[PDB]
Order: sequence, then structure tokens, then C-alpha cells
Amino acid sequence: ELIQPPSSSVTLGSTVSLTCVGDELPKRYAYWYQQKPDQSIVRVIYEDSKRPSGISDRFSGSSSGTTATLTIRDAQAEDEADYYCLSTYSDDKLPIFGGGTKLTVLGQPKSSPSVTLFPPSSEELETNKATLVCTITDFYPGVVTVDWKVDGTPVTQGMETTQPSKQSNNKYMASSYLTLTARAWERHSSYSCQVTHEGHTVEKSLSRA
Amino acid sequence: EELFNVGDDVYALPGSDINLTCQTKEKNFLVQMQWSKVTDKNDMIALYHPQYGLYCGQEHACESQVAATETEKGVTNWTLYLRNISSALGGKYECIFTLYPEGIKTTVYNLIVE
Amino acid sequence: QVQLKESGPGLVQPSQTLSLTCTVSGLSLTNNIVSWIRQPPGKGLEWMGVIWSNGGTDYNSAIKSRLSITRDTSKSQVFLKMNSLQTEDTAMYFCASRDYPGFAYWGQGTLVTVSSAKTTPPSVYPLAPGSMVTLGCLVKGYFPEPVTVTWNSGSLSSGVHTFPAVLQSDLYTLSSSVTVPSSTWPSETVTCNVAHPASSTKVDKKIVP
Ligand SMILES: *[C@@H]1O[C@H](CO)[C@@H](O)[C@H](O)[C@H]1NC(C)=O
Repeated sequence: ELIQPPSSSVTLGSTVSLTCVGDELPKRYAYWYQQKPDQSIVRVIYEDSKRPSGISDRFSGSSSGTTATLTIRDAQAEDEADYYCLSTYSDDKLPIFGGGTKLTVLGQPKSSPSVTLFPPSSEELETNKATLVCTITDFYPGVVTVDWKVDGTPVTQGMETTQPSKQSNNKYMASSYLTLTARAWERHSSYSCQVTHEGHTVEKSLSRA
Repeated sequence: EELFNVGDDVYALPGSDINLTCQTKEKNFLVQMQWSKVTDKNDMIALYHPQYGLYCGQEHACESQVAATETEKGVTNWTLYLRNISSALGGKYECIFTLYPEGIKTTVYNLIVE
Repeated sequence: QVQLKESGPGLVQPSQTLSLTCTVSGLSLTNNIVSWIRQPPGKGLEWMGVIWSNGGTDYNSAIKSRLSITRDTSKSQVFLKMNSLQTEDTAMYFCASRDYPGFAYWGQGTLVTVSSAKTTPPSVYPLAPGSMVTLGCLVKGYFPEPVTVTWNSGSLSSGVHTFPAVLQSDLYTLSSSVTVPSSTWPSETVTCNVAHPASSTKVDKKIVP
């Protein structure tokens, strides 16, 4: 009904045009929404090409025949978002959204992760369970691999690690959990969370002492 | 036909706060209404459509500047809130009702700022 | 300032009915429309229905049979009621308004999970260490999403990371971390405040060494 490419790329400082194609767009205005990872929604262009107060002048829009396009100039990292177009369909003039275009901005500064490793709380052990938490922040790109070692030995069992998500500063964050019974926690001595980002490993360790 | 006189002069000193209120003709269907600032071109401030609702003219947070209210005998009031009036807010304001069966009905206010 | 706030049960059972409420402020509900828009996880926005400025309604024809929108002008609220729910109705639900059809203002949304599982409140454990010290809160084993975490009732807002949740066998787990000066802790209390609406739990946990 309203046709948008599911994804698109730009590199920092360059220009993208995102399209939205529909049968009735020669007769109906298009509106454009930006949705950020926290899922909040901002109207960036209305009535094909008008720009609301408070939206960056790098955003502009235009229409011809059946394709409305949204144009971002001097792409910034914080333009990474899902862009949806909205218009009207049928005789009853009801709204429809396009499928959305996910826009990724390439060329952002590489950044190595910050790793923090916490032991189990005394309160949690009292339930005879034990979770060590390994928080990972301020890394880019947003792909990371986590390995746990207990007494120098790999552990695959009882590890769950988060999918990377975006921070307020447009770097990425993630966390990994190693969960143990309390008996097992006092049966071993050394615990290590090894986070690997773009080939380099940063490690945080602890002992129960 | 309004660019002969027709409207009402409204004087204000800078800083003034003023409400303009317009009223629909009796026994007409209200079809749409709007407020405009009239210069050489007609620049819409806000528009109300009895089904589609409010729609603002260009970047506005106009929902804080207008209000529509129904009263007794189907009559509708349509008001524009002017706050902290500068000489830039001065000029010609036009309230334009589109009614059925009587068509357009317009009221002009000349805000004069010393 | 206008604000649209969606509220709702968070968790609803299959074949029950879902009652959401949109609370409008700073807009005159009698002069405006309110649309309901939904977003299944990982999916795009889908318009559901509208109550027009005059109290009439229209709905998306693919859900019209189960959908019902009403309003109480005096309380300034709009109600979405949807009956006979299936699992595919699990989504984020938004209300939006004004400048029809190019809705200018949006709620943040409430999440609705459709599941036969019962709510499980979180267990909240403190994350203390083994320049700058980083503390945290482990929010373990809750259902459904979401959960919110503040620090010192909002007094502590700067260096806060709230991580994405992990799903470990029908229950969720997340952590929140805050970074403060070593001079400030333990001398100045640091408490995390966890809220799980669907189970109506509110917990404060003080972080101690
Ligand atoms: C209106 O004017 C008063 C008086 O100077 C000022 O304090 C106030 O900020 C103004 N309000 C707006 C909305 O501009």
C-alpha cells in the first residue's frame, strides 16, 4: 500500500534520500516520522515538504507523482533510526503507514568496551542461587562476543548474554549473566568475564577474597 | 468585500493580553472554521474541522492559542488567545466560518499596537 | 505542554479483552481526534482506529470486528477496548493526536503482552564492587516486560545505564548501573528504585559494601 525499502545506509556527513511510494500520493500528502531505539516517535516532515519547528534543517522532503522522499543532509550518528511515512487511503481518507526504513550511519568512531564484573549479593545467595553480572558499555560497532572462565575453564552452561543496544551517546551497551547455585559458587575460586570487540579482548576477573 | 472597513479596531500597548472571540451564525451547519493573519497573503493560524479536528498553520503549538466551544442554540464560539502583544502581533486577524447553507462568514479585527 | 499518556494492564490472557486508556492533557479532547497505533515487537507501526472530534469512530478493517474506541470528554480520556485476544496482539500501543492525518503528538506507549502465564514480580539484588565507582541493581526473574529503575528517587540521573533484558526460560532479567565518585560512596546513600507495574511491585534496595 505504502512502499518503503526495509533498510538503507549513509556514511557520516553525506546525504540519503529515503523513499515512500504509493498509488494515492499524487493526491495525498505524506508525513514522515523518526522512531529511535527507545521507541519514541517524532514528526520530522509534514505535508510532503514542510518542516516543523525544532527539527534540524538537515531534514527536508519533496514529492513527485507517486513517490515522496525524505532527505537527510550531513548525516549525524543520531539520525540512526527507523523512518516511517504516513498518508491517507481510500474514499474514507483513513491513515496508513509504510513499512518503515531502518537507516544505519556508517563511519562512526570505533570505541572499545568498558567491562564491569559484579559478584553475587549476600541476599541472593540466601536463596541458594548466584548470579554474576558483567556489564559492557561505550563500544562501537555494536557487535561483541562474551566468554566466561571459571577456574580458568570455559563455561557454556548457565550463561546468557544480552543483545547489543544503543546508548544516549550513540555508543552500544550490553550485559552478560553467569548464574550458579550457591553451592557451586563456593566450590570454585576465580571468575572471569572476557568480552571480545573487533579482535581485542578486555577481561575483568574476581576471586572470593 | 472586507477590504473596505467592516472590521473592528482593537488597540493595545505592548505586553497586553487579549482574547478575540467569533460566533457562528444561528441555524447553520458548521462546516469548518479558521483564524488567519492577513497581510498581502492570508496566513492561516489554526483550523478546526468538526470531524478531523484541529490543524495548525506552520510549526505552531496553536492548541494553546485557540478554542472552540458550543453553547445553547447550536451556536459555536471560536476564540484566539493573543499573549504579550508585540508590534509583530499587530495587524489584521480574520476569523472565517464556512457554514451551510449560508457559506462564508468572516469577522475582521485590526489589532493596533502603539 | 501537551502530553498523551497510555495506561493499561501490561499482561492480558488469550481470549480476554484488552482495555487501554489514553489520557490527554493540553489538548481539548472535544476539538481533537485520537488514534490508536500498534507496533508488534520488531515490526512497523499499524494504525488501528480513530475517534473523531465529534465522537464518531472508524477502524482498520482488518481488526474492526474486535475493536472499540470511546471517550469521556469530561475526564479527558479516550478508551481502547479490544476483545478476543490472540498471542499476535502482543505489541506496543500508542495514542496520537492533532493535525489529522499527520498526527503531531504521540504518547510514549504501553506494552501489552498476551500470554496465559501469570505475573512474576522481580527479585531485586544489589551489585556492589569486589576515581569513580560503579554500582548496580540486578532485577531477576520477572514477567512480563517492562520494569523501570531509578536511583535515589531520581536525584541520581547522570551516569546511569539500564541494560536490555535477557529472557531465561519464561522469565526476564536486567540490570541497571550507576557511576558515582568514590568519595561519595558509602558516605552518601545510593538506593535503586525498581517498579514492575504489571505485578504492582515497587522495591528500593540500598547498595552497601
Ligand atoms: C509574557 O510576558 C511576561 C511579562 O514580561 C513574561 O514574564 C512571560 O514570560 C511572557 N510569557 C510568554 C509565554 O511569553
